[PDB]
Amino acid sequence: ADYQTIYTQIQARGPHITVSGEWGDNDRVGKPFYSYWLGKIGDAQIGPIYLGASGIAAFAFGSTAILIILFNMAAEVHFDPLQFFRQFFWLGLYPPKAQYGMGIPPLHDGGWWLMAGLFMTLSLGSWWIRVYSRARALGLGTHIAWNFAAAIFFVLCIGCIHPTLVGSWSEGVPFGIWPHIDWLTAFSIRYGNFYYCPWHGFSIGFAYGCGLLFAAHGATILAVARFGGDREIEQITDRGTAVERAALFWRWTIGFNATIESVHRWGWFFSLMVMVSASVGILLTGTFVDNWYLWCVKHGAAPDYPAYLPATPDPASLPGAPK
Amino acid sequence: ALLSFERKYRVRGGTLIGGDLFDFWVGPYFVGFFGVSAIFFIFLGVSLIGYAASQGPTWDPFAISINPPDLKYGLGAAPLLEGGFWQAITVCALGAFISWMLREVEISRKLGIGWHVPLAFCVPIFMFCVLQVFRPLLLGSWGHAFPYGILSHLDWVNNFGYQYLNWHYNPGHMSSVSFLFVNAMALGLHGGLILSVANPGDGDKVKTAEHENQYFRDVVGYSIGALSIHRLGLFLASNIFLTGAFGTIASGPFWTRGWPEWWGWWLDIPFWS
Amino acid sequence: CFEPPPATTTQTGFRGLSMGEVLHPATVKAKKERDAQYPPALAAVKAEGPPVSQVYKNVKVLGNLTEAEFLRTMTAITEWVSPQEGCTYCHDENNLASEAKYPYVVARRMLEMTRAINTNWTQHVAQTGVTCYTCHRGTPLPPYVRYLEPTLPLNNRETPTHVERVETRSGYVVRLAKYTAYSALNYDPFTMFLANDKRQVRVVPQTALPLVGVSRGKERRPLSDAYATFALMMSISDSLGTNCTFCHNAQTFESWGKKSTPQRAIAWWGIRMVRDLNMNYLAPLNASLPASRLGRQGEAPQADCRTCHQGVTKPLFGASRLKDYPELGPIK
Amino acid sequence: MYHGALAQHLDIAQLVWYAQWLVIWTVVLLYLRREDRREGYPLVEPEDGQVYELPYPKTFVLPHGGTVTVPRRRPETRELKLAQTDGFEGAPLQPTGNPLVDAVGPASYAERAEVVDATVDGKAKIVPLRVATDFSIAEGDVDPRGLPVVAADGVEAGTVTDLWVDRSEHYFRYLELSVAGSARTALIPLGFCDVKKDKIVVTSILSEQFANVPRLQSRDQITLREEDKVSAYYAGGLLYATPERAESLL
Ligand code: BCB
Ligand code: BCB
Ligand code: BCB
Ligand SMILES: C/C=C1/c2cc3[nH]c4c(c3C)C(=O)[C@H](C(=O)OC)c4c3nc(cc4[nH]c(cc(n2)[C@@H]1C)c(C(C)=O)c4C)[C@@H](C)[C@@H]3CCC(=O)OC/C=C(/C)CCC[C@H](C)CCC[C@H](C)CCCC(C)C
Ligand SMILES: C/C=C1/c2cc3[nH]c4c(c3C)C(=O)[C@H](C(=O)OC)c4c3nc(cc4[nH]c(cc(n2)[C@@H]1C)c(C(C)=O)c4C)[C@@H](C)[C@@H]3CCC(=O)OC/C=C(\C)CCC[C@H](C)CCC[C@H](C)CCCC(C)C
Ligand SMILES: CC(C)=CCC/C(C)=C/CC/C(C)=C\CC/C(C)=C/CC/C(C)=C/CC/C(C)=C/CC/C(C)=C/CC/C(C)=C/CC/C(C)=C/CC1=C(C)C(=O)c2ccccc2C1=O
Ligand code: HEC
Ligand code: HEC
Ligand code: HEC
Ligand code: HEC
Ligand SMILES: CC(C)=CCC/C(C)=C/C=C/C(C)=C/C=C/C(C)=C/C=C\C=C(C)\C=C\C=C(/C)CC/C=C(/C)CCCC(C)C
Ligand SMILES: COC1=C(OC)C(=O)C(CC=C(C)C)=C(C)C1=O
Ligand SMILES: CCCCCCCCCCCC[N+](C)(C)[O-]
Ligand SMILES: [Fe+2]
Repeated sequence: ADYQTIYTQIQARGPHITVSGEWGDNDRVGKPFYSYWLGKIGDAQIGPIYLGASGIAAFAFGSTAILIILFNMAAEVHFDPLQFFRQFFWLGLYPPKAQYGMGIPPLHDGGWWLMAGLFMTLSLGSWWIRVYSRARALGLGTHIAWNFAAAIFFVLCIGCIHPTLVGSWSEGVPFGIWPHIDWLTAFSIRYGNFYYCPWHGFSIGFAYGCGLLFAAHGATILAVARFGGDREIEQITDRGTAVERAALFWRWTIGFNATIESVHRWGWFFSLMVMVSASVGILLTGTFVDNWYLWCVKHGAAPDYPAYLPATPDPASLPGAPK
Repeated sequence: ALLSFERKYRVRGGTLIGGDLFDFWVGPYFVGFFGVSAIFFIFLGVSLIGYAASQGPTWDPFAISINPPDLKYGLGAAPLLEGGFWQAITVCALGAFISWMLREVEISRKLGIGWHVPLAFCVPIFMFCVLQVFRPLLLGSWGHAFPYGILSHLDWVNNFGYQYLNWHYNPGHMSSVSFLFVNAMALGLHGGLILSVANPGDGDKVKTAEHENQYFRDVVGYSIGALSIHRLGLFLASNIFLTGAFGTIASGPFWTRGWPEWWGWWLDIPFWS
Repeated sequence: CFEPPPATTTQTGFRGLSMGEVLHPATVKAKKERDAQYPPALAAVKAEGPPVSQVYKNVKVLGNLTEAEFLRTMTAITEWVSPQEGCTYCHDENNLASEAKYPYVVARRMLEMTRAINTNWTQHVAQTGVTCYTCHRGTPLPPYVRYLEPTLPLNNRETPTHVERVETRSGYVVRLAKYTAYSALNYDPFTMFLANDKRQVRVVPQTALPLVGVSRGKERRPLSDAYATFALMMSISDSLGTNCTFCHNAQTFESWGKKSTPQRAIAWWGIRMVRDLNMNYLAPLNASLPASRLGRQGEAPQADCRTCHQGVTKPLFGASRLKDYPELGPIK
Repeated sequence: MYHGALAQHLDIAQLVWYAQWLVIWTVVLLYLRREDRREGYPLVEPEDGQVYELPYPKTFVLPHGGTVTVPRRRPETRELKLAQTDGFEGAPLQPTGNPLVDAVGPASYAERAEVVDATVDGKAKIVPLRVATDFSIAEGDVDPRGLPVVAADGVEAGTVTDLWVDRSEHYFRYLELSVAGSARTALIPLGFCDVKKDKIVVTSILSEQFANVPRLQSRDQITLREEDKVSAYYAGGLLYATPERAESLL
C-alpha cells in the first residue's frame, strides 16, 4: 500500500512561499518556523500569522466575553481558586431565570449573560469579516465566508433570535461546559422531544452525510494519491487518470459519480445544510410549534407500540385525585 | 452507455473470488461475486422487511417499525412475529454491508487504486455491529438492539440515552460528538476552499496551490496542505464512530450509573473534595 | 471508575425501545444486605386485659391495645428509632408517662404520621406500608434528610469534608450537583418541588401548536422551569437508584397511558405524599426540637424520596411489617 | 386558537416541510447532479435526454494564460490494444499485447495537457533536486540518493540518483533512478516506494520491467501528461506484473 497516504516518508524543506494579497501584506507578523513531527502528517510550516484590523477586533470582543463569563464563573465558587479549577465544568453564566420577557434583566439575573452574548456576537462578526476579506484580498471566491455565515446565523438563532421570537431571554444558551449541554435537554424536553422535529432530522441527516462524504471523499483522494489526485485544482482544469479512476470507482459501485470539482460542491452543500436546517427548525420551535412529538402525531407519522407493563392513566385526571 | 473516458479502464481482473465468472458490468454497475451475494442479501432483507411490515399495524413509512425480541429470549432465536423477522433482517443487512465492502475492493483492484474506500467503509459497518451484535452479546440478549423503523429507531436512541440519566455526559459520546461537529466543519472549509480557488468569479483567473495554503496561513497561522487535508478528513470522520463505539460498548456492560456521576473520578479526588 | 460485567437488565417497555433497569449485581447485593438488617417482627403476644386508655396515664394514640400488645409495640419502637439508647431515650426510667424528654412529644407526632401514611397513602405504600425503621434505620436521626438548602454528605452518618459543610460558600455547586445525580442543573428540586406544593412539575405543552395567549413574552413560563423539572427527575431517579425508563417511555415524557409504566403513577402519588408528610408533620416539628437539630433558617429536617427508598426502587426491597404491627396502619 | 395554524388544518411547519424537500431536490437533481456531468459526458454510443442532463459550459480562465471550458466533447481516438472476452454488452475487455506499454486497464493515462505544471511564478513545479538546489531533504529523514532500488522479484533494478520536488507545496513526488544496464534514467512516484534505511522497495513491477517506464521529454522537467504516463505504468503493475496478478486472490 501507498505509505505516502499514511505519513510522509521523506520531508522536504525549501524557502517559505508568500502569495501577495491586495492589502495588508504588511500585517503578516511572525517567524515562520517548522516542525518535524507535524511534517509527517501535515505541512511542517507554522506561521506567519496575518493580523489585520478585523482579526484584532475579534480578539478584543472575544476576550471581553471570555472575561465576563470566566469572572461570573469564578464568582460562582466564591472566588476560591482551587474550587474553580475543580468544579470548572459545572460552572456557568446563565440567562435570566425569571420571566422578564424582552426587557434587559438585572446583572444578578442574566444581565451579565446578555452582555457576554453581545460581545461574542461582536467577536463572531468581526472574525467573519476577516474570513471574508482574506478571500477577497487573495483573489479567491467567497464560499468559505458564506458557509461560515450559516454557522454564525445558527448561533444567533439559539442565542437570541429564538428568545426574541418567543419573547423571553430565559430561552438562550448558558455559557459553560456542562450548563450549555444541559440546555440541550431542557430545550428538547420543553418542546416535546427534538427527535420529532423534522429539521433536527435534516440537520442530522446532513451531519452524518458530512461524516459519510468526508470519509468517502478523503479515502478516495488517498486511494488515487499515486496519480496525484491530491493536486485538485489542476485535476479540475485538466482532468487526469486520478479523478478518472476516482469517478469510475464510484460509478462502478453506486451507479453514478461526480467530478473532482463537483464533489466539493456536494461536500460544501451538506456542510452548509447542517446549519441551515438547524436554523429553520429552531426558528419554528416555540413560534409555530409547541410539541414536536404531538405535531408528528397530528400529521400521523409518530409510531406507536403496544403496552408491555400495563398502560397507566394520568392519575391527575382521576375522579378523586388531589392537587 | 460508457463515459467518454471509461472504455479503456474496463479490463478483466481484480476480483477476490470467482475470476471471470462474475467479472462483468450491468449498466454502470460492476457485478463480481460480491455484487451477486450483495444482491441476494438486499433482496432477502427488503423482502423480510416488506413482509414483516405487512403484519404490522400501519403502512405509513414513518411509523412502520420492526423490532427485536423481548429481553427474556436472550441470545436464542425468537418467533417471527416477536422479533424473528428482526433477527433475520439483521443477518441480511450484515451480509449486504460486507458484500458491498468486499465488492468495492474488487473494484479498486481492477482500477489499480488504493483500498482506502472499502477500508473506511468498515468503520460504519463496525459501529453497526457494536450496536446490534457486540453490546447485545455483552448484555446477553438481542433484545438490546435497535428496531428497524424510520422514527422508531430514534425512540430507541432516546430511551437508550436516558437509561443513563444524561447521555451527554458520556465521555465516549463527548468525543464522538466533537469529531462529528469538527468534521462537518472541515468538509465545509475544504470543499469551500477548493471551490474558492477554481471559482474566483468575475472571470478572474483560477488560482494556485500556493493560494490555497496562503489562505489558511493567513486566517489561522497554519495550513495543513492538500494531500494532508484529505487524510485529516478520513481521520476526523472515522473517529466519530471509532471513539463513539467505546461510549456505547461501555454503557451497560461496563457502567450502570448515570454518566454525570462517572465524572466523580474527577470531582471527588480527595485532594480537593 | 468502570464497573465490571455482567449487568442485570430488566425490560419496562415494549420490545425494541431500550426501556428498563440497568443494575450492578455487586451494588444490589450490597444494598440488599444493608436493607436486610430490618429486625424481624417480635413474636405475637395475645390480646388480654383492658384497653390501656385507662390502665396507663398519658396514652393518646395507641390506646386501643392491651398492655401485652402496647409493650410489644414499645419494644419494636425501640429497635427502630434507638436500639442503641434503650427506652430511656424518650422516657424517664421511673416516670414512664412523663413527656419530659422531647423525643416523647415528637415520637407521638411520628406515630400519627406513620399511621396517616399507612392509612391514607395506600396509593403509594399499599401492602408494604412504612414503619419507623423505613426512615430511621436504627438511629434517632434518619440518615437521609433535607434542609431548605442542599447539604452534604447525603447520608449524615458520615463526616462532612470542609467543602461539603454548608457554611463553605465555594462548595455550593457541588452540594447542588450531588443532589441531582451529578448534573450541573442550577436548581434545588427539594425546596422547589418537595417542601410545599407551590410549584407545578409539568412543563411540556399538551398541544402540537402554541396556544395563543400563553405563548408570547411575559405570559410564558420561563425555560428555567424545564431545567428544574429535569433536576427533580435526576434527583428522583437517583433516590430510587433507577433511570428514566423505569417510569417514562422517553418518546414522550408528557404522555401517560401506554407511554408510562404503572410505577410512574405510584411516583406521582409519592410526590403528593411527601408534600403532606413535610408540610403537616415534619416541618411543624421545628417548634419542638433542639435549635441544634434545626437548619440554618430554623427549618426542621424534612423528607425526600431517598429518606425511605435510600437508593432502592421499593424501600428495603419491599420488606414489610404491615401485618406484624397493625397498630401502625391501616387504621380500621 | 394557536400560532402557526393556517386554514383547513395546515400549519406553517407543514408547509415549510414541503418547501424544504423541494429546495433539497432542486439543489440535488437540478444543480449538483448536473455539475457531476461536466466531465465524461456525453456517453459513448442527438437525443433529448442528453441535452437535459448537462449544464451550461463554464469557462476556466487559467492562471498562466489560456482557458479551459467544460463540459466539452473530448473523443478518445487514441489506439486501444483491447479485444473482447465475449459477445454481451457488459463484458470486460482485455489486453492483446503488453498492457503496461500499450497503456490499458489500470495502466491507462489521461490525455492531459502536453504542458508542464507551473508554480505561482512560472518556474516548473515538479523539478529534481539538482535544479531546486535551495530545497533539502529535511532534518533527519532517509536520503535515498545512492540507495539501491529493489523490484517485486527482489532483484536490484537501479540506483536512486535524485528526488523530484513539488515546489508549490514542499513535497517530494518522485524518485529518479537509473535502470541498471539500459543507459537510461527512470522516474517512480513516491507512492510506489517503500523507503527504507538502506534501500527502496517497489512491488508494483518486476525489476526487468523498469526498462520500459515511459521516458521524459526534457530530462529536468515533466509534463502533466508524462506524470500520468509514469504513474499509470506502475499502477498497471499491480494487476499485470505477472500472469497471476490478474487472477483471483483467494
Ligand atoms: C446510535 C444512534 C443511531 C441513529 C440516530 C439517528 C438520528 C438521531 C437521526 C437518524 C436519522 C436517520 N437515520 Mg439513523 N440510521 C439509519 C438511517 C437513517 C435515516 C432514516 C435518517 C437519515 C440518516 C442520514 O441521512 O445519513 C447520512 C447518509 C446519507 C445522507 C445518504 C443517504 C442515506 C439514506 C437517507 C438512508 C436511507 C434509509 C432508509 C429509509 C432505510 C433503509 C431502507 C430499507 C428498505 C433498505 C440507518 C440505515 C442506520 C443503520 C443501518 O444502522 C441507522 C442507525 C442509527 N441512527 C443509530 C442507531 N439516525 C435522522 C432522521 O431524521 O431519522 C428519521 C435523525 O435525526
Ligand atoms: C435531549 C436533547 C437532544 C438534542 C437537542 C438539540 C437541540 C436543542 C438542537 C440540536 C441541534 C442539532 N442536533 Mg440534536 N442531535 C444530533 C445532531 C444535531 C446537530 C446536527 C444539530 C445542529 C447542532 C450543531 O451542529 O451545533 C454545533 C455547531 C454550532 C454550535 C455552531 C457554532 C459555530 C460558531 C460560529 C463558532 C464559534 C466558536 C467560537 C470560537 C467560540 C468563542 C466564543 C467566546 C468568545 C465566548 C444527533 C446526531 C443526535 C443523536 C444521534 O441523538 C441528537 C440528539 C439530541 N439533540 C437530543 C434529542 N439538538 C440543533 C438543531 O438543529 O435543532 C433543530 C438544535 O437547536
Ligand atoms: C437522550 C439520548 C441522546 C443520545 C443517545 C445516543 C446513543 C445511545 C448513542 C449516540 C451516539 C452518537 N451520538 Mg448521541 N448525540 C449526538 C451525536 C452522536 C453521534 C455522533 C454518535 C454516533 C451516531 C451513531 O451511532 O451512528 C450509527 C450509524 C451507523 C452504524 C450507520 C451504519 C452504516 C451502514 C453500514 C450502512 C447503511 C446502509 C443503508 C441501509 C443503505 C440504504 C440503501 C439506500 C441508501 C440506497 C449529538 C450531536 C447530540 C446533540 C447535539 O445533542 C447527541 C445527543 C444525544 N444522543 C441525546 C443526549 N447517541 C452513539 C455513540 O457513539 O454514543 C457514544 C450511541 O450509541
Ligand atoms: C457544519 C459546518 C460548521 C462550521 C462552519 C465553519 N466554522 C468556522 C467556519 C466555517 C466555514 C469558518 O470559516 C471559521 C474559521 O475560522 O475556520 C478556520 C469558523 C470557526 N469555527 C470555530 C469553532 C467552531 N465551529 C463549530 C461548528 C461548525 N462550524 C459547524 C459544524 C463549533 C462547534 C459546533 O462547537 C466550534 C467550536 C472557530 C475555529 C472559527 C471561529 C473563529 C472565531 O469566531 O473566533 C472568535 C474570536 C476569538 C478571539 C475567540 C478566541 C479566543 C481565544 C481563547 C484567545 C484568547 C486568549 C489570549 C491569547 C490570551 C491573551 C493574553 C494576553 C493578556 C498577553
Ligand atoms: C464514520 C464513517 C461513516 C461512513 C462512511 C462510509 N459510508 C458508506 C461508505 C463509506 C466509506 C461507502 O463506501 C458506502 C458507499 O457506497 O457510499 C456511497 C457507504 C454507505 N453508507 C450508507 C448509509 C449510511 N452511512 C452512514 C454513516 C457513515 N458512513 C459514517 C459517518 C449512515 C448513518 C445513518 O449514519 C447511513 C444511513 C449507504 C449509502 C452506503 C452503503 C451501501 C450499502 O450498504 O449497500 C448494501 C445494502 C443496501 C443497499 C441496503 C441494505 C438492505 C438490508 C438487507 C436491509 C436494511 C436493514 C436496515 C438495518 C434497516 C435500517 C433501519 C433504519 C430505518 C434505521
Ligand atoms: C426486490 C428487491 C428490492 C431486490 C432487488 C435489489 C436490486 C436494487 C437489484 C438490482 C439488480 C441489478 C441492476 C443488478 C446487479 C448489479 C449490482 C451489483 C448493482 C447493485 C445496485 C444497487 C444496490 C444500487 C444501489 C447503489 C447505492 C447504495 C447508492 C447510494 C448512493 C448514496 C445515497 C450515497 C451517498 C453518497 C453521496 C451523497 C454522493 C454524492 C456525490 C458522489 C457521487 C461522490 C462520489 C465521489 C467522491 C466522494 C469523490 O471524492 C470523487 C472524487 C473525484 C471524482 C469523483 C468522485 C466521486 O464520484
Ligand atoms: C419513640 C421513643 C420511645 C421509645 C424508644 C420507647 N417509648 Fe414508650 N412511649 C413513647 C411515646 C411517644 C409514648 C406515647 C404513646 C401514645 O401516646 O400513644 C409512650 C408510651 C409508653 C408507655 C405509657 C406511659 C403511661 O403510663 O401513660 C409505656 C408504659 C411505655 N411507653 C413503655 C415503653 C417501653 C417498655 C419501651 C422499651 C421496650 C419504650 N416505651 C420505648 C416513646 C417511646
Ligand atoms: C417518613 C419518614 C419517617 C418516618 C416513617 C418516621 N420518621 Fe421519625 N423522623 C423523621 C424526620 C424527617 C425527623 C426530623 C429530623 C430529626 O429530628 O431527626 C424525625 C424525627 C424523629 C425523632 C426525633 C429525632 C431527634 O433526636 O431529633 C424521633 C424520636 C422519631 N422521629 C421517632 C419516630 C417514630 C417513633 C416513628 C414511627 C412512628 C418514626 N419516627 C417514623 C422521619 C421519619
Ligand atoms: C420514579 C418515577 C420517575 C422516574 C424515574 C422519572 N420520572 Fe419523570 N415524572 C414522573 C412523574 C410521576 C411525573 C409527573 C409529576 C407530576 O405531574 O406531579 C414526571 C414528570 C416528568 C416530566 C414533565 C412532563 C410533563 O408532562 O410536563 C418530564 C419532562 C420528566 N418527568 C422527565 C424525566 C427525566 C429526564 C427522567 C430521568 C432523569 C425522569 N423523568 C425519571 C416519574 C418519573
Ligand atoms: C414514607 C416513605 C416513602 C417516601 C417518602 C417515598 N416512598 Fe416511594 N415507596 C415507599 C413504599 C413503602 C413503597 C411500597 C413499595 C411496594 O409497593 O412494594 C414505595 C414504592 C414506590 C414506587 C413503586 C416501586 C415499584 O417497583 O413498584 C415508586 C415508583 C416510588 N415509591 C417512588 C417514589 C418517589 C418518586 C418518591 C418521592 C416523591 C417516593 N417514592 C417517596 C415509601 C416511600
Ligand atoms: C440589546 C443587547 C444588549 C442584547 C442583544 C445581544 C445579543 C445578540 C445576544 C445574543 C447572544 C448569543 C448569541 C448567545 C449565545 C451563546 C451560546 C450559544 C453559547 C454556547 C456555548 C458556550 C460555551 C460552551 C462556552 C463555554 C465557556 C467557557 C468554558 C469559558 C470560556 C473559555 C473558552 C476557552 C471558550 C471555549 C471555546 C471552545 C473552542 C472550547
Ligand atoms: C485544500 O487544502 C486545505 C489546506 O491546505 C491547502 C488547509 O490548510 C486547510 C485548513 C487547515 C486547518 C488546520 C483548518 C483546509 C480546510 C484545506 O482544505
Ligand atoms: C436527509 C438529508 C438529505 C440528503 C439527500 C441525499 C442525497 C443522495 C442523492 C442521490 C442522487 C440519486 N441520483 C442517481 C438520482 O442522482
Ligand atoms: Fe478534496
